Amino acid sequence: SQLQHNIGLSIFEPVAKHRANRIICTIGPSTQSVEALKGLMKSGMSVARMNFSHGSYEYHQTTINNVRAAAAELGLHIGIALDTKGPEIRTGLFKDGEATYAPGDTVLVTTDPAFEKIGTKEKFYVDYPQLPNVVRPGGLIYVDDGVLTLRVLSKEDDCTLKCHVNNHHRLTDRKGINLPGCEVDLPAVSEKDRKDLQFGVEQGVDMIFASFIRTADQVREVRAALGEKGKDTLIISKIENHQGVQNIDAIIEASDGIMVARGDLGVEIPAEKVVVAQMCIISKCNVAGKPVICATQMLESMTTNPRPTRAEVTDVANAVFNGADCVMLSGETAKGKYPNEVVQYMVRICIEAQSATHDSVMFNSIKNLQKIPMSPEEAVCSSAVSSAFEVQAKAILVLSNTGRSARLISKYRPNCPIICATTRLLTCRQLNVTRSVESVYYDVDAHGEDNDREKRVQLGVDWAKTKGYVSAGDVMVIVHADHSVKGYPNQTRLVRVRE
Amino acid sequence: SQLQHNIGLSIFEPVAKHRANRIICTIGPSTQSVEALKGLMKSGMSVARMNFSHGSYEYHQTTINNVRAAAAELGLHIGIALDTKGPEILPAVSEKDRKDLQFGVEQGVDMIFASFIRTADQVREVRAALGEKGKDTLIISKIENHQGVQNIDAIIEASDGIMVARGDLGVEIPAEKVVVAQMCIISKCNVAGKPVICATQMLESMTTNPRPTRAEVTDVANAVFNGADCVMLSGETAKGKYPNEVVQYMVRICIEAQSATHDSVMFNSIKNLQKIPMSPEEAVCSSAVSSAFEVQAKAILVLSNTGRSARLISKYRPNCPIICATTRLLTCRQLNVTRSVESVYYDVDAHGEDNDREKRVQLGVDWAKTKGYVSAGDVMVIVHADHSVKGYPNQTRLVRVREN
Amino acid sequence: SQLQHNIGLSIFEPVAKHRANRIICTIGPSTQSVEALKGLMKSGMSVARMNFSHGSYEYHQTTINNVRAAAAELGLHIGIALDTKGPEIRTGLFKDGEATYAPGDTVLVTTDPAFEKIGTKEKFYVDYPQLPNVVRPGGLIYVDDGVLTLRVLSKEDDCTLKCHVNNHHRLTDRKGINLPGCEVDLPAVSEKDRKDLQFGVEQGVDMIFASFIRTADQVREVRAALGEKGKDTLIISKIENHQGVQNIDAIIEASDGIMVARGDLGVEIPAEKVVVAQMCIISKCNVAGKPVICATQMLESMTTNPRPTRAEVTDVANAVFNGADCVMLSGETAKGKYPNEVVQYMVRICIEAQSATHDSVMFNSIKNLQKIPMSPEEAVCSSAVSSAFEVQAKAILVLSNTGRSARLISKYRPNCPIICATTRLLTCRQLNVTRSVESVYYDVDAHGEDNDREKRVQLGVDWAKTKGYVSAGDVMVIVHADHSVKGYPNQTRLVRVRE
Amino acid sequence: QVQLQESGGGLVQSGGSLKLSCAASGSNFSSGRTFSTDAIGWFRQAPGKEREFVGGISWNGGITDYVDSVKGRFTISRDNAKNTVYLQMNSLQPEDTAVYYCAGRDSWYFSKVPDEYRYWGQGTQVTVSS
Repeated sequence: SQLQHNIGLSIFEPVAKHRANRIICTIGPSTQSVEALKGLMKSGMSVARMNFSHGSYEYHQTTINNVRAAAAELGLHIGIALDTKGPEIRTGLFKDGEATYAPGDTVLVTTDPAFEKIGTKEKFYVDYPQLPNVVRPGGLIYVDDGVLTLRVLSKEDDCTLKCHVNNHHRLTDRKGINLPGCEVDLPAVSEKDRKDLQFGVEQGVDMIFASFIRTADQVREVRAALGEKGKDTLIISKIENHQGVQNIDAIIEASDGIMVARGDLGVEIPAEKVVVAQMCIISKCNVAGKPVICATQMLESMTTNPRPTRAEVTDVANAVFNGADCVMLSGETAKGKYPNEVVQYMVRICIEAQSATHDSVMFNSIKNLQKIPMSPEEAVCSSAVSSAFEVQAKAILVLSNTGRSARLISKYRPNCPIICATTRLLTCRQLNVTRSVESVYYDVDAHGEDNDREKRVQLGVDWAKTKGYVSAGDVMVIVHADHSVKGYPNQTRLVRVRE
Repeated sequence: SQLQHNIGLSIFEPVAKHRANRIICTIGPSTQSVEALKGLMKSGMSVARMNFSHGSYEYHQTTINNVRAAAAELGLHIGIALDTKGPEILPAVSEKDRKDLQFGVEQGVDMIFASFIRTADQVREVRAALGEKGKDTLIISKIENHQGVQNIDAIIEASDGIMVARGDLGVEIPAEKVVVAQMCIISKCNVAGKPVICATQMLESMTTNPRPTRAEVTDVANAVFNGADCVMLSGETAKGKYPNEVVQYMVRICIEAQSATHDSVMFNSIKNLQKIPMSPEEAVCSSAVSSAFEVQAKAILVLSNTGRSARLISKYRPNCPIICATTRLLTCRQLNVTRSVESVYYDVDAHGEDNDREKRVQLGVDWAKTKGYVSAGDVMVIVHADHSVKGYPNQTRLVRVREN
Repeated sequence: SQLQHNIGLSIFEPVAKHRANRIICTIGPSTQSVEALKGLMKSGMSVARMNFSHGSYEYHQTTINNVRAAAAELGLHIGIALDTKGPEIRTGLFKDGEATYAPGDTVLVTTDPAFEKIGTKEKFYVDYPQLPNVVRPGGLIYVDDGVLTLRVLSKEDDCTLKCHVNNHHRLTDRKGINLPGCEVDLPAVSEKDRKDLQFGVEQGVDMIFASFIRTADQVREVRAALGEKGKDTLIISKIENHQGVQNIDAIIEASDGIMVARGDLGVEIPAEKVVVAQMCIISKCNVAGKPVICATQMLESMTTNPRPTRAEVTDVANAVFNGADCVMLSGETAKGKYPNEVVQYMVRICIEAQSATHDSVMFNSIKNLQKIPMSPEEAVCSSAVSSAFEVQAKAILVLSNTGRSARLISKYRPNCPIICATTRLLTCRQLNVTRSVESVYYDVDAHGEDNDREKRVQLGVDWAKTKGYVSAGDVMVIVHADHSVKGYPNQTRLVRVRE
Repeated sequence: QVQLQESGGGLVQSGGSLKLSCAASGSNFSSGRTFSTDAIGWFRQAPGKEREFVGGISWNGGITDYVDSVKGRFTISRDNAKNTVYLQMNSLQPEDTAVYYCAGRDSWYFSKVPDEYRYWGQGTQVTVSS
């Protein structure tokens, strides 16, 4: 029980856990150089997030090139992720970067591209061209996360409106518009979104963070847009409004993973609720054995200060305790004065929470929900984690070429590293968002074919021995596919490391 | 299992649970008025904290009289706590502390928040300072540095309660460590069956803004999940611009976390940690809570005079409110710091001695009826002592409430 | 839970279990014919018992040769057991087959090797030679099974004793006598025992039912008595006196299996306790993973009637519920009017009681006795049984050359058949005495070397297909050794039968 | 993972004073620990002996401890911005002659037990002649 565990914790004993959780880092001005990326990889990064709501294909090509380079230098396999800009009534490019609005003021809200950047305290641009036809005089316009509300007074012109400012606010370039009445009927993928996705498939990204996903049909649209040239890239649905919470079950089934965008959620739902919502979404994800990621608002203040607030640290630790596979930084590492240090703090938080969690509880919980009879595949992975606990194995080594098996093992949440020996680099890259997992590449072309699965097993055990997981006389658990399975691993082996 | 509970939570269902966690409020300029005190009380406060690091004896005498008055008007038993100054910027009881502690004892405070507690010897020095006139007042030891965490077990046996000053802890030890220390200390207290409170850095930004940050909110929720009996406000209610809204915010968070926690995990954990010949006291208490679960009782009425029983039933964390029918008013006030308890007072002088133990029971059932907990047809667990036993509860009755 | 199982039982539903307990038949006048034996085998015999208490090497040679011929005809592997006569006082032989005594008579008991076949109401022979020197006047000499008591009155010659009969009981022939008096200095293996053991070894028996086992050192003496030629033969210690129960822990450790002789036991200890001793012994054997057999007093009334009594049936049923591996028939099959019929009843009782047992209780109870960190060997076997339960496997197929693994899997008591593919016919025959196992033989010489361990797996799957156990679509659990180590199986796969 | 680099030993007069310095590079990337996360101890090994606790300082400097022999004479402080630990030694006496090490523990809190430290400086000779 957690209780017994908790009463046994000591602040004074060093911790000893090999970090299970994974860290996603957004790239931008502070971290786009190759030396920066190398320090980010050394100091814990598993996925590099390219945030397409800003920047040109040139800026993002630089990131892709630079990360592949730093990785190579380091001999790692780093995931690259594309975060879509997404359907969003947006507005920005303010003349001098900014405009301040006082209550009682009147302001022009235009859909003319001539003011698209010359947006002043009197006239600014809103990206939706149907706004004059959808908002009538009287209703409001929520600008910058419901912080700055405007009351429509008149349809001043064909594509401009004269509005009444409720509360003072400092509006910076490109802040989201959140029209309270719906019937906006927003799509799954803007025309920019689509183009960007082809750029991504064309450059070889490993996962899409699709933004503002509300229904399952839209995840399907994202898939369609990725095409067959990228039928294998992960789609990670970004849950950021109440619709996505509402349809979380359909969405989870149509996605490869989930991202809980807490600060976006926070504009429509109260904070005490957002807490609950995170517990439900992460746990559903756990049960589905899909990756789930906590994003918005993590060590926010560490963008400018050398240390976060305790409140923020507990916030991260909660995400871990709650079940999250990954934590993502967004601007802590993009524009921040302490990129590496914040990554290393995330590493310390992850290990502390991991050491602070009863190792068996999740295994037992997940196992009790499993309907019986289990499939063979399910049973193989379940009982591999169970055998691990029972013999006190120090590593599970799964040979998988797609990564399915390693994800199913990680769902059962063992208390040891999972090592995946794969023949595909894309699988190394994509496994970076699955808890406990580390991959190991067997270039078949440059070696045998390993039909007897033996040099791949050696590759795995060699990795575990050199990375401190396992020693002479330790037991390990080998999960792989037999000679005779259409697909999937169905064999397991309990081996002892030999001197 | 918590996992199964989580996967069926919904952000859209109104939540229906009676708040089991207790809020402590610090009093200052924004809240010393009797009207303002009444507002705190209506908006969920159960104990008033006096910070003896600032303010004169006259100033706190003012707060004591004002809380007693506003409480009297609302018909509530609010506790009063005296937060010691401590040897601040080494001994345990500063001379100032001694005079402050006797002032509190003479003026009838319910508990001491002993500052900078490092060894169990120091909490016993505090108990000595309290004297016989304060023999029965709660000593709540404030853990605010590494010796406090190192010696937490001795400090827990010697104290009545423990308070985690997480901001104070964060000066010597790193934040991730404070996270772990909080879980350790809360649960050590949970097992010990003694109240534990979380103190600093709570909704601090609400001191000046009308809503806090989401990180702050999960920090409070995470205290509740961690097992804490009470949360404490500090500047939020003393200097703050929104004292009433922040207490209400604490109430909403407490309820949501409570409804998100799995009802049986605590009970099963605490019970399985017990040794196999249980003592009859412990047995009656656990089995009452157990019986409450098995029969889905909506209330547990316990007849304690000292409140011992109420603390023990609380340790097993039942699903429903615990109504304590007591005859000592100081117990009404001290019980505001234990989770899920709500005291009803029976004046033994003004009403005939309830030798039968039967009018107190009725009093309790009527309280539960009006509050809204129990309705005709519902079951309740009644726990008291028999005509002849040695000063502790030993019998338990199961009652179906009837139209009356 | 058994309660929950019990209240769901129906007497009108046909049972559909595969018989897991095993039946040992002793061979005698009604069954020694090759045709009789084939009928016992078809009827469900797994081991043929030879009571070496009676019979010549020519007779037992004949039994041996006939059972091999009958098995060869039916394509079976039947185990042969040799039950020792043991260090047990015997009562010569009596002329005209019988002789009766009345209390108040005087009868001579001589040890003069003469009169061994004469044997009259007036003077008879006994096995012990120093009987005149040990039992002194007044001593109580109990014959048959304590049924008769005699009091030693006279000294007579160096060879003979005059005793007062305190009875009313008719003797049958070459009965045993168990005299309570001490200074008996009981041997472990008599000269007759030793030569009988060699005959068995030289003729190739599969197992010894060692008689009257009291201490562990006796079991070692028996082992010694079998030379290098007999190191592979199982010794099953027959527990038949109070000392047997006294030392059961040492004797279990030293033996390959235990036989609970309840009649023999009932002569020295009260029935009520025999019941308890049976529970104790059987369960300790289950936890040790060694076979235990219940032997005397089984369906004794069926030697001459075509129906057993209900209490007799429940006695058998109780042994199975208790945890017994095998039940053993004695006179019922040796000198009885209904040999095939009583074996078929044993088959029916086994199936009924196995089907009324709760599938999972024994697996759980044994698994919770296990100290945690389990050995890999133990982990592999227990985990294969839990896998079988979770996937609702219809068969476990283990590839074991000595059978150690098959016994370890059986110890965890799965609910489906266990098929053991061996390269050793001695193993096929010796596994006949463990619950739920069935052997399939791979002739290394006839076919390949099955280095891959593939032909054998096919042999096993094929078998379970023809046997009626599995159909295309069902799941099977396969346990074997990898091709990098030897000694014990450490590898497991879950396979769906295809056809 | 983290490496320590000592400087500052020598010869000094009875009653004089020296300043030992230890500079830190590197990280235990596995754990996310750096000099600024780790408590630091100072130990000394006098000729022929084992190696004894002198003083210790927690990660952020908020806690220090000293053996009685050096209390009032020695001062441990640290500058996390410069990745450096200092051991200031005043009123040095012949009994302080020894080789002196800094060591780093993977804990925010220090120990007096040498085996509980994870990385060491390579040691410097301090000789007090009167």
